[PDB]
Amino acid sequence: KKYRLLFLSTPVGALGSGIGGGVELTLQNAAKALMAKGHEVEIVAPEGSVTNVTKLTPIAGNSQVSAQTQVGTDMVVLPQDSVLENMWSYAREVQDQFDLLFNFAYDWLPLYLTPFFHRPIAHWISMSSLSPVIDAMVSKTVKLCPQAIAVNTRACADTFSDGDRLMIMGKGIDVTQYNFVAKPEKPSLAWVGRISPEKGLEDAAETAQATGLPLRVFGLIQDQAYWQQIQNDFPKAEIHYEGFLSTHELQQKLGQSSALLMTPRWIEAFGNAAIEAFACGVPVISYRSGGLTEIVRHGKTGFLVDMGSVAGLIEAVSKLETIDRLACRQQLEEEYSLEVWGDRLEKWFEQLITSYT
Amino acid sequence: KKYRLLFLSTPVGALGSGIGGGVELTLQNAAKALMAKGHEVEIVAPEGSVTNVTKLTPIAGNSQVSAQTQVGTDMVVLPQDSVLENMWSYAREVQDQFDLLFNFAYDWLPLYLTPFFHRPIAHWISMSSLSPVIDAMVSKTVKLCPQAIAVNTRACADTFSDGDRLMIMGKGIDVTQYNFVAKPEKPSLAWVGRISPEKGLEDAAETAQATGLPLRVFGLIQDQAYWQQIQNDFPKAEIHYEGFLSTHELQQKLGQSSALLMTPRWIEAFGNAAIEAFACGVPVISYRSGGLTEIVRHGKTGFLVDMGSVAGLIEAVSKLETIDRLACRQQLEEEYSLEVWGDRLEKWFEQLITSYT
Ligand SMILES: O=c1ccn([C@@H]2O[C@H](COP(=O)(O)OP(=O)(O)O)[C@@H](O)[C@H]2O)c(=O)[nH]1
Ligand SMILES: O=c1ccn([C@@H]2O[C@H](COP(=O)(O)OP(=O)(O)O)[C@@H](O)[C@H]2O)c(=O)[nH]1
Repeated sequence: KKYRLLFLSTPVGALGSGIGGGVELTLQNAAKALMAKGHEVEIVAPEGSVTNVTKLTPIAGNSQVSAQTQVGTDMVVLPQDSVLENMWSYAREVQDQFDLLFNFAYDWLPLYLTPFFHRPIAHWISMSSLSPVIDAMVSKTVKLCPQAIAVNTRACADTFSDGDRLMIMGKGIDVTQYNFVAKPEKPSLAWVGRISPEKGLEDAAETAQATGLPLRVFGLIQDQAYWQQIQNDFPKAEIHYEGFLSTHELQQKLGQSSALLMTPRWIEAFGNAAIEAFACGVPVISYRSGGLTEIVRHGKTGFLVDMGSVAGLIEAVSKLETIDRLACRQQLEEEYSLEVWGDRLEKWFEQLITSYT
Repeated sequence: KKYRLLFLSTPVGALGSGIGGGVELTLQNAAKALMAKGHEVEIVAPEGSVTNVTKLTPIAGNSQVSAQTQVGTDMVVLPQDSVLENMWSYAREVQDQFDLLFNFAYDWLPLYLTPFFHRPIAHWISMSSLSPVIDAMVSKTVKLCPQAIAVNTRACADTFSDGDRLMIMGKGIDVTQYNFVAKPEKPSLAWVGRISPEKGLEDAAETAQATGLPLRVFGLIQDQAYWQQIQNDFPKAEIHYEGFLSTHELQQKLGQSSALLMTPRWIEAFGNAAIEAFACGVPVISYRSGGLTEIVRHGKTGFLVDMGSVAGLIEAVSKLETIDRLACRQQLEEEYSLEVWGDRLEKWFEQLITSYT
């Protein structure tokens, strides 16, 4: 069973720019995983996208707003000549040249188009339920196409009204791109995500000030004032902005961290930064939020802290020495490998393709 | 050649409520025309719709905003669980039970869905180009499906960037519902449309005040203040609001008018109120706007006046006596009859169905 797959990307930004968030990496690694199994993968993505994984056809159009800026919304908004439209018009054109289409966009349109196609479409939902519109579409589409929508974790599937019908497909990273670090040069803390008020970067800064550890912040700045508000609310904290890096430059510096702090105020579906941290030997200290409670093994690969408890973060940092950095790396080698992930996806696609009609 | 046709309605409101404007009538009369030729017609329309023309399947969902409120827009907005979505999901379901789908909604989605269907879809565009989004979609769809999009008049087709590829299909009214009136009891003026600032009801009121003729206003009030602003800017004018009536109650009172005033500030694609006026023997006095210049035969069935010339309206009213009311009725009997219109549409659909693939 060797298949031809069409991977349809997020319309939020171009692959390799970070503006698309963690999906940019799960899309390319699913590509690597499935090709490792001998499948052809074509990536459809907005103009400016870059990748060395496989064939990428770029599509012109207007970029889409991030669903994280429209939380709880009851309306669907598409810009004129949207890349999302254009990618799915392209998909409609070439659909007969592929065995299955794999959608990564967290958007009303691909879900709506699903039954208008005459090819199996699988959906990767990358985030918890952020709106009644996306929640309602997930319900309608899985009822029409059972087993066609997947999520990272069960905690993610729980955020959806009909999560019980979602497939839990785990995650995978390309472990070859991450170097294990046993002893960082200088003890320090890391924070990896988009700099926005609902990421909780305020709690991490405060933990850094309290423990005297330097904070290195990895991510893209969306609110240039919110980045000054943090530095002006915690002026004794040594905070370094590393910008948005490539996976290679990111793992290089991440591995020099004593631990990664994750401070979600919402329900994090899955922590891509958490898995990458583990790959570098960096233990993970996170609030009990969504998939993270399933990632972090409390007292073995990090610590789970009650939501929004800055005091609890500070206490876990002071326990860091009790975590064997190698346990983190080994947990990531056993689960979250492309091999196992690529296998799950393969037997998933293989069932959809076989039963389509 | 006897066909099964699916008529998809406007999502702006329910048929028979007027909120949908003039399309509510052109849809039902196209139904009557094509059935008169021996074709089956099913109407898909939002919940609350009413009709005695044929089978109407109502569809639940959230109503859509009128494109007239979003002029020049560069975005497409769909409410959660929109009737428009739901009508076109229904259409996708039953499409194989029909020979052709006839869309009346002035909306991005039906145009976008056109090639995702496997049945010929014809489009009735009811208005001039009101946005770059609808203009761009009309271009893309007619290039994919030549001869599948139609408009009222050539003046309407000119508003579109690729109007040269649009079909000009005229219009038809059910003449049996309109009684000719040769001499109204009291001389008076009429105005038929939606009460909004771009309809120019201010110029008609002023014409009424100046000529001492009473103004009867037919339409739905959208801005309850704009209806007081007019009555408080022209307080010597005798203005009567007749509300929104049915075709029977409308023709009954319209026929008692010495003339219908039309004061478009935009480019009116076609004047449904104008044709109905003619049916009642009421001459039409209109600015030189869009299709109206083709409707009104200057000095034979009414008068064309330079855009926004209130003085020119006043002068034409004082010439009313020179118009033979019967010429108006006879122009409407010769053109704008269901028979001729139903014939054009039939030979139109018949060509699309035959050449589809
Ligand atoms: O300087 C950088 C370079 C890359 N990434 C990537 O940003 C993604 C974070 O995804 P996650 O699921 O952990 O949460 P998200 O921020 O997407 O909500 C990860 O793939 C990182 O590799 C980052 O955060 N900062
Ligand atoms: O009290 C009423 C009852 C019905 N109509 C109908 O409103 C439509 C006016 O359409 P037109 O194309 O002339 O311009 P529009 O107002 O739709 O832009 C016509 O079908 C009328 O029959 C009206 O205007 N007032």
